Amino acid sequence: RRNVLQKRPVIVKVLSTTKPFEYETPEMEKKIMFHATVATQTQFFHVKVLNTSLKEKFNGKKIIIISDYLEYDSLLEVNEESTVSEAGPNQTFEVPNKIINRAKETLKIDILHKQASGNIVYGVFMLHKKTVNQKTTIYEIQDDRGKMDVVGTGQCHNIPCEEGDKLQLFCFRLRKKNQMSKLISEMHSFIQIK
Ligand SMILES: [Br-]
Ligand SMILES: [K+]
Ligand SMILES: [K+]
Ligand SMILES: [K+]
Ligand SMILES: [K+]
Ligand SMILES: [K+]
Ligand SMILES: [K+]
Repeated sequence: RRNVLQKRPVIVKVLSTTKPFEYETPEMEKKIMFHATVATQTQFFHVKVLNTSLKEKFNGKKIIIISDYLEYDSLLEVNEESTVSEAGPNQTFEVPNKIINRAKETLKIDILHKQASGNIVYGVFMLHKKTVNQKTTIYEIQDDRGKMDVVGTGQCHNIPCEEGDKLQLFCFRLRKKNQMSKLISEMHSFIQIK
């Protein structure tokens, strides 16, 4: 149910948030969002927060209840139609450290080269080389097992960084270049220099 608001509340610890950033809609309009990573006692979720008025609810000082969110791309979208509120005195919990650690893992690039087209990728990767073009930036990212291209457009075009900088990627689309994988920026994608 791609476009159906999920009523089933999800009750989560906020593990991390990004700064707010500007993103370009398909029609080239500018909107504001931030990314979040949240966890239950048994799983973690990446969360697109398109309603930046919620930033303080995601400050990670409190367990929160999210309802009327969208579910797709294995992630949660919290938008202007969503509700977020602090969990009650009886609804609080701690997240097992195994989940917190799993949430922050990055796949090796040889694994990404064998991954199916259409998957979503979040991860921290070292920059080998950057080429800025008219509307695209090719960020060549590398680990000890491989190298792959990151195609940045819109808010992901022409981000300042140097060889050896760690790029934190949010919500990239894996696509195939003749059996090699590439990571393609989409409307809600983000690059943070780490
Ligand atoms: Br609240
Ligand atoms: K800022
Ligand atoms: K920005
Ligand atoms: K985050
Ligand atoms: K507990
Ligand atoms: K552990
Ligand atoms: K898109």
